[PDB]
Amino acid sequence: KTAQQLKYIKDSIKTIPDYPKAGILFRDVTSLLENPKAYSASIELLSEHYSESGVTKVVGTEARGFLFGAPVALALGVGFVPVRKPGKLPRETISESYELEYGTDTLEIHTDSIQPGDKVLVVDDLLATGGTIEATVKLIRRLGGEVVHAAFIINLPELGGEARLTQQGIHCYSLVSFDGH
Amino acid sequence: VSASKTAQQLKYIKDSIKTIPDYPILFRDVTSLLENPKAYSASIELLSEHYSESGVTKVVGTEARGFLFGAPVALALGVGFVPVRKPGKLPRETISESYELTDTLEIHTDSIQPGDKVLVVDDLLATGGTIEATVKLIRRLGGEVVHAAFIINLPELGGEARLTQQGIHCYSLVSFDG
Ligand code: NA
Ligand code: NA
Repeated sequence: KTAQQLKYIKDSIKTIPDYPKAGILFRDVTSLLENPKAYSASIELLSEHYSESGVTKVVGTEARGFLFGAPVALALGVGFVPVRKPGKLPRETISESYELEYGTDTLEIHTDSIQPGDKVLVVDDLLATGGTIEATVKLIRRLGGEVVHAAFIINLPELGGEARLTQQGIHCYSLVSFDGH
Repeated sequence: VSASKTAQQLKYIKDSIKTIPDYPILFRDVTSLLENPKAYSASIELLSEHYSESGVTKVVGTEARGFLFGAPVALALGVGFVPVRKPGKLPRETISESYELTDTLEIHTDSIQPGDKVLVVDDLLATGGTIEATVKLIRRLGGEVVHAAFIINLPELGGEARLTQQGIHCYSLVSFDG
């Protein structure tokens, strides 16, 4: 059943060749979002895996992360805290930076939404280089949150996200894995 | 369901949404609802009970706060969730529509199909420009939308009337005065 749900999940994700630019494969989770079965099972499986873990908040990073972290928060019956692109959160924020191809950008979190003692699970769609999750984890930790787990629908191991998270004291968990080739 | 439990839940949902002066306008901040598990599950439970008889086959939410309410409702109804996004983020074939500030929204063309009864779900009806565009995207692909659903309605900004003279039933959990 679990093994079968995973294959059903993996086949609902479409692979787009030469996106964004040529010789690059893109895994489109939106084909999963429109398959009611695959989408519920993905949230069931992420929830169940963290039932025994004592999580008090889930953090998801804008925007595809919203689609997995928020339903996981709902299933665990805990609060959801969003990490956002700059200038969207209205209350007091802190900021972290992360690298893009051509520059740098920032993520923000509300300072009142995390505090000492919170046990935080990060949920996201995609572990690629891991730069956004690294920035997200530093946000959570600067506010005294404890983060040991990050959960992903898709893992791209050839980009070495996993070991970069391990270096930062995060154990990663993922549903499916895809090759870069 | 009891109409008086319902009224109690709606009040608790309204009391958990915080208010911010002169950001960005009176800013109504839905992030306080998001971090309150009881207010948040209750807002999803309410929206989705409202539409469980309606024969919905798809839920559409707009990036990014729309994702936070539209996807859980999709999940609660057992139907597909379809995101309407900012430019350049959707990977398959898209069509595009314009709304003012001006910018575009996009949706995958293979995700709406004629026959679809689509509920749009969003966090907040302000001026209603995103929703106008989102309905056009859907209608152009042969979907029926008659139904748009909101946590928060801000009528003084005029959203509700702008939706009417486009074909659309508005439903909001709560509203506030400007
Ligand atoms: Na804090
Ligand atoms: Na179509």
